[PDB]
Amino acid sequence: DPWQECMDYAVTLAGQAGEVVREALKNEMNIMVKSSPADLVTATDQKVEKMLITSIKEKYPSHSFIGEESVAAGEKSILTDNPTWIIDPIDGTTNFVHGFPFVAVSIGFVVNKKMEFGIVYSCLEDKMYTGRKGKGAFCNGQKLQVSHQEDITKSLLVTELGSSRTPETVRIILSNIERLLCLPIHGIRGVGTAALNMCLVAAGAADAYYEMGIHCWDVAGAGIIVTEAGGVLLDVTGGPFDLMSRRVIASSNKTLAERIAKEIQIIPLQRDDE
Amino acid sequence: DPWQECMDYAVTLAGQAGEVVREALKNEMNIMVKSSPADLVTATDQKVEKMLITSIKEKYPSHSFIGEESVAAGEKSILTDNPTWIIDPIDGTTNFVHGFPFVAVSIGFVVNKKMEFGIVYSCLEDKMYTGRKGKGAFCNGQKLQVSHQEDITKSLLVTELGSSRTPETVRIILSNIERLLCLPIHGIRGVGTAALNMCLVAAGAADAYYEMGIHCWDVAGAGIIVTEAGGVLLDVTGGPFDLMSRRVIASSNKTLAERIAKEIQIIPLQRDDE
Ligand SMILES: [Mg+2]
Ligand SMILES: [Mg+2]
Ligand SMILES: [Mg+2]
Ligand SMILES: [Mg+2]
Ligand SMILES: [Mg+2]
Ligand SMILES: [Mg+2]
Repeated sequence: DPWQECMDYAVTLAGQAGEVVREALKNEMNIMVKSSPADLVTATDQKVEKMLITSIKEKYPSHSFIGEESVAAGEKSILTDNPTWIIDPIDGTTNFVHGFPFVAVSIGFVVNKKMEFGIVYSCLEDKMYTGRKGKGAFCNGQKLQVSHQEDITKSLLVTELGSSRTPETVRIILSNIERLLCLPIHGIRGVGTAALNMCLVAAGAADAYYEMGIHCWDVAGAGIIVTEAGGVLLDVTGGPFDLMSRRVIASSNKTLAERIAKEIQIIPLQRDDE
Repeated sequence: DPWQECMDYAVTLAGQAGEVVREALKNEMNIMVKSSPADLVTATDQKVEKMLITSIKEKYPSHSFIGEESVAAGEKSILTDNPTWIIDPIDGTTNFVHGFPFVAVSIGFVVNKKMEFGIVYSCLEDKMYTGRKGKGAFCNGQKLQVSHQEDITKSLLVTELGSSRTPETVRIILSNIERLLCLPIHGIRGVGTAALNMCLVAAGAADAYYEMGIHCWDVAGAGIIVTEAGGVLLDVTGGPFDLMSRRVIASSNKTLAERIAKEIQIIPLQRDDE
């Protein structure tokens, strides 16, 4: 089972990356700015990504890579049918900078443009989330299952305010939150990382997650965990989920997903493939 | 040391209450609503409260009690100088109903209308947060310390959307978030409970917490944990913290607290002592 060997190797690697992250948390940081004042990167993000990609590439030199900080350093963000590793070295950089205890290493493996396996390591909780097509979803060995609430007025939803600080954009995000909150729903949550918000849905701790402004690396590892736990992915348009589209609804079921799509106003964004 | 004997006993009872909450997560729930369609209560909330008060009262029958569900049943919430136990049997009922893993038992002990000790047990995490005036703040025996960021534009703030579903109320809460978000700040977080949001600030995982709409039982146990970890409490008016006012800023430092107070709009609220 070649993909299982890939996965086993990558789980070990994610563990090693999380040790690096924990040690760095206790040292002084170099906090740099990317696309907005709220879009942060540290030297640890960059170091961990280099560690991960150079290791995996050395072992699997014919595979392809899409990494967040690699793309920031000029690599192209193209998804082909070739086995592709989609890496977020630190999902929740802002959390890392503050010691907010939801910081993930995320690794997605994609073949024929379909998610095959995903690894999301919650570094500060020591929780290893895994999933693989046809194999189940787990947290530290415990099988994961989504909840089953088809009534949005009894749902607990998850989302984030995003790194944008452009007033028009922030206004639509908050207007989407206002619309949903007043349907009414039970509440909105978030822990400040897309991967771990999705893992909370996978585990049955909330009913659905949505966000616009994410990238393929934020969601590729957690997407298969959600679906192997029994959930569904959709685009915010109602159509099929598209990994390169910057948009996601990750839901325990289709009824909830389709309803959320109906209430959300779409923001404009640069696709990861343009 | 009389109050230490009170505290040691109450930590044992908090542990017992947390085991009751964890066993209830398993079984069917009776979900009732209180002050709004999103203000939930279960039989477990009511059970735990009665367990706590009957037990503490037998040991300390001259002391006073203020409990969330007792007040909901018609009891008064009068704070006198008499040693007073202020109890939130389950802080985060919505989280409890959904399995969102931040659910707390909160006990505050107040003497001469001053916080003396506080106990906040994170049930699903097995994290016992404690604090006593002149003794320090701890999580499972490890001393807590707030972080030190005096620049709000580099801050991570914590808050919640509230249980109100009244449009005019939700509009101000979201406007306050918009104002803060665009200062700009690094982000807003929350885990869906006042007491655990405050314990995250105590532990240095976020820079400050604010909310309007809370009650004395939401904050009495965590308040002393925040101040013994080196933080400060303030009213949103900039004045001293008032436990019965339905308003709180719990901050690592005074500079951030005062800036938050300057930026947000107050919502009118029925006091706990009116
Ligand atoms: Mg980033
Ligand atoms: Mg990242
Ligand atoms: Mg990310
Ligand atoms: Mg309540
Ligand atoms: Mg409560
Ligand atoms: Mg409460």
